Amino acid sequence: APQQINDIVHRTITPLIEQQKIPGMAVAVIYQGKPYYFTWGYADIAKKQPVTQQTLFELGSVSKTFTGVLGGDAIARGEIKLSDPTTKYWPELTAKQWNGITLLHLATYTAGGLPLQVPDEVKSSSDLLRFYQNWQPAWAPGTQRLYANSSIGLFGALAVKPSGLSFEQAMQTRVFQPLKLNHTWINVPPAEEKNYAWGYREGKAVHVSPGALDAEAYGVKSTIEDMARWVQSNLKPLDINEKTLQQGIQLAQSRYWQTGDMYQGLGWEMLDWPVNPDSIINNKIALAARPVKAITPPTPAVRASWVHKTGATGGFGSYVAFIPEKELGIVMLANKNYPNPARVDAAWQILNALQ
Repeated sequence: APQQINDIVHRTITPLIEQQKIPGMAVAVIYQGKPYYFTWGYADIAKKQPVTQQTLFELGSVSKTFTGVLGGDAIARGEIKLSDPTTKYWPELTAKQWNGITLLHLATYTAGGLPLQVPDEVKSSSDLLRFYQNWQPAWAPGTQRLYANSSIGLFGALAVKPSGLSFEQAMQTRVFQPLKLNHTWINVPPAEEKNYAWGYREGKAVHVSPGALDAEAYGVKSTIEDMARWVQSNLKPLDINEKTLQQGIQLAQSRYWQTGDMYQGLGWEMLDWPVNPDSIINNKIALAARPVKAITPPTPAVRASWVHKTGATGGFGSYVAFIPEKELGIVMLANKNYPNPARVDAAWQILNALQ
């Protein structure tokens, strides 16, 4: 890397690793449309396997950015509309609380208080129907935002219904393959297991457990190289040859709702750039319910934004942020779930220095 990039990254990340006791970390900086990679420590402590540019990390809730873009691509294809009732794609969802709940509400966590987690007891398609049928909203649709796997997860599942494809096949064919993300997986193949980092929770090696709507909400594993490519694709969607994918990326960075200084996209969240970390900061909170104002109609992707998404699984902590107007971005992947504020601080320190 240019020494400036080398220096800010190492001087920021080394102390972070030390203070958070992170076993293994990979970082990519995207600078004027080129990636620079950095790696530290261990993918597998017991087997002494180092983190490399090929190591797979669990993305946790950064997976939702892929779901949002896949949804955008389905909109661009004319397969679904965000204004469509949920019941259009799930006619068995007959309970009257669903009247007025649209795909937009599911995608943006504004359906009226869908829970953070789909319960463990929910496995089958029958169990899932019963869960959503029995759910009672605290609020009218489109009044409050409550971050929820059960919300964008259902959006993901319904968005692919018209295609006839499984969610995984849709994601592979319509997003991973066109973008050449050849080492990004919803299910890690046996051939790739050599590269799959262990996550660490209280010193114990752990991988994410299967769950209902996992693929849609938190199911992606990827390398630092592919995630750099994902950030490039989201920085510069006009470089993408596939027309509906190009439009889908754009739709996912549209601003649909505002709360405080933040705007909700599809998966992606955005603030106006410039911004300081304390406002970006503003999972220690298990549940934060926030009133939202509708942006009517949605503002197309603003180039002067800090666009970002935090992710966690039991054993992993990921962070991605980019600023389109500066052609600048960062991906931080770690095999420990360490505090979100420390991620934003480090990312901002790096990006502010290169900006």
